[PDB]
Amino acid sequence: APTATLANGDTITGLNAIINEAFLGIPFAEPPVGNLRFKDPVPYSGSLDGQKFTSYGPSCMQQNPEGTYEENLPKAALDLVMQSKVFEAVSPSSEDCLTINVVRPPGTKAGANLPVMLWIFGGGFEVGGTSTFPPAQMITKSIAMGKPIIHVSVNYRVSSWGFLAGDEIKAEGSANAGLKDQRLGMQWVADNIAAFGGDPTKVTIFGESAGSMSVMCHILWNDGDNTYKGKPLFRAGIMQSGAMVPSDAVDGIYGNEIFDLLASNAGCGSASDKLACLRGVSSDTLEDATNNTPGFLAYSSLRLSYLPRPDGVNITDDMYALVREGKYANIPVIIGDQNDEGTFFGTSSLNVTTDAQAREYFKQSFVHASDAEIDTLMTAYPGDITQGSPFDTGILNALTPQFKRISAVLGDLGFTLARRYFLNHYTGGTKYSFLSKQLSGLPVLGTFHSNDIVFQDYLLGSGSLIYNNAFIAFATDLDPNTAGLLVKWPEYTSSSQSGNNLMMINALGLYTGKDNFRTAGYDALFSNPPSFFV
Ligand SMILES: *[C@@H]1O[C@H](CO)[C@@H](O[C@@H]2O[C@H](CO)[C@@H](O)[C@H](O)[C@H]2NC(C)=O)[C@H](O)[C@H]1NC(C)=O
Ligand SMILES: *[P@@](=O)(CCCCCC)O[C@H]1C[C@@H](C)CC[C@@H]1C(C)C
Ligand SMILES: *[C@@H]1O[C@H](CO)[C@@H](O)[C@H](O)[C@H]1NC(C)=O
Ligand SMILES: [Ca+2]
Ligand SMILES: [Ca+2]
Repeated sequence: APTATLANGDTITGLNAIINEAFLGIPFAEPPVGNLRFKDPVPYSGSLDGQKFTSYGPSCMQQNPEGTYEENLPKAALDLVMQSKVFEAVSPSSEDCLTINVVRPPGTKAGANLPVMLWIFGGGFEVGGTSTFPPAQMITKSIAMGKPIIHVSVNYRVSSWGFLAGDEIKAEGSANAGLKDQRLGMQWVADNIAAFGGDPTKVTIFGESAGSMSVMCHILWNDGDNTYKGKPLFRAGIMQSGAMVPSDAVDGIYGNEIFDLLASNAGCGSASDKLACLRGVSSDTLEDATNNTPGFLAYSSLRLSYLPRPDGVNITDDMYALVREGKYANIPVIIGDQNDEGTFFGTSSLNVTTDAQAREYFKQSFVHASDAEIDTLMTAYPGDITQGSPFDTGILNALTPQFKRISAVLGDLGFTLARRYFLNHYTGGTKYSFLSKQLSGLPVLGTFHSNDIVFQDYLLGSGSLIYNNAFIAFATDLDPNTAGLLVKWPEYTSSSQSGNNLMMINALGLYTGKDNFRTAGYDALFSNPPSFFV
């Protein structure tokens, strides 16, 4: 029933889900298979005329989050699960996965010109798909608010398939393939969304975790030039847990070690041209070799095997330097965090129980950090269990004498304080920041990383006021205050500003606070950002 005529004259049919109309699985690029592997996406050249788009297509190949060159139970078990016919059935994945999904309010028509919210999923740049982030909660609330929006989601390559680095990839001009996938989808939205009733000039990009860092990367792309055919690709961005990526260049030391490890694993350790050898191995072999490099939940943790890295061409430099140097798109932004962002990552090093061990783990993790810096870091984040994350839980959650400490460091460097650094240097437009404490008291994890996904897509809670309502008003009017919330969200100018600069959330509701916590950790970490790059 639902129909749309694209920018090339093709008329496609979607699905009527009663509460919304959706067009799922629209191919936006030519399948990145064979010799197209690891390469930039090629625009989809073909005809969709007469086709129905009523189901999500498969996700891109996934990597075992517990993957590693080592052997163990978590790895073995997840592999058992991931290769199961039942898993392969409920959650299909493939190298041919570059599709886009359009979901809208019922009765929407071409010319409606509704604001567009483009979702970029998070999955540690190693797993993930669009199908697991239902847009219905957001769409329904938008209608109820009288501020209807259209939800767009894009599949992008993850893990080795989307983020392979090293000397060969650099020389070839193929770095950050997964981000390029996201970029093409944006371009597809500019060219076709009007046919669906969206306004290509009212696009707000948003993601969580890896998707959020992806949003920051888009703000930094091509030194801030976000135009396509003369017009900006998006008027705003919402970053849920994640800002700049703390990483070395594509041809840096870890980018290359990982490339070589994967090559040995696929049986290309002897190839004169390892990259050409990698294009020739079957999907099985490649999936296997990849599952034998660390996953984001493995001991390596934050020191990820695959993630966005500066390439000197599309992301021209260290991401912290670009932000300092003003090389970003000038747009209004919302960027927030959950109180306890690092408790998940802290679960990866529960065999680290003494301070001597904590010092070596950090040393292993941050190869560019001097002993002085490691020592400053370990003073800024003391062993005192009352000081760590879950924050403000006293002597509880002492899985080990280092869990709370390690959880505090990782969540701050990767998200929470990284956000403050951005906020303190960004002048491209109005800023709004939030800190959630909605799940205070939840054992072991606290107000954990990802909980916002629940309250944005699955259940309603005090947080939904922000994750849905406030986010909908911002995409529509560029001011979250138009949502008519009882607590006015203050503009964030600086972390040193007087007065509350943070919207906050607790189980009962909203309130405002200050972004002045853990200042010693901020300076321990960000006085010279490159000391803690991976
Ligand atoms: C905690 O566990 C990790 C993971 O096994 C240990 O690190 C591995 O140790 C083996 C044996 O020495 C090495 O071959 C691997 O290279 C290490 N893995 C990684 C990912 O680095 C680590 O030594 C243990 N830590 C403590 C404090 O016991
Ligand atoms: P994000 O996608 C992790 C990004 C790590 C960046 C380091 C440079 O992680 C969460 C994604 C979410 C959708 C589910 C759970 C994930 C972890 C917090 C476990
Ligand atoms: C990457 O950079 C080059 C050089 O500026 C540019 O021509 C190319 O179009 C960029 N890629 C993307 C996806 O924007
Ligand atoms: Ca090499
Ligand atoms: Ca500038």
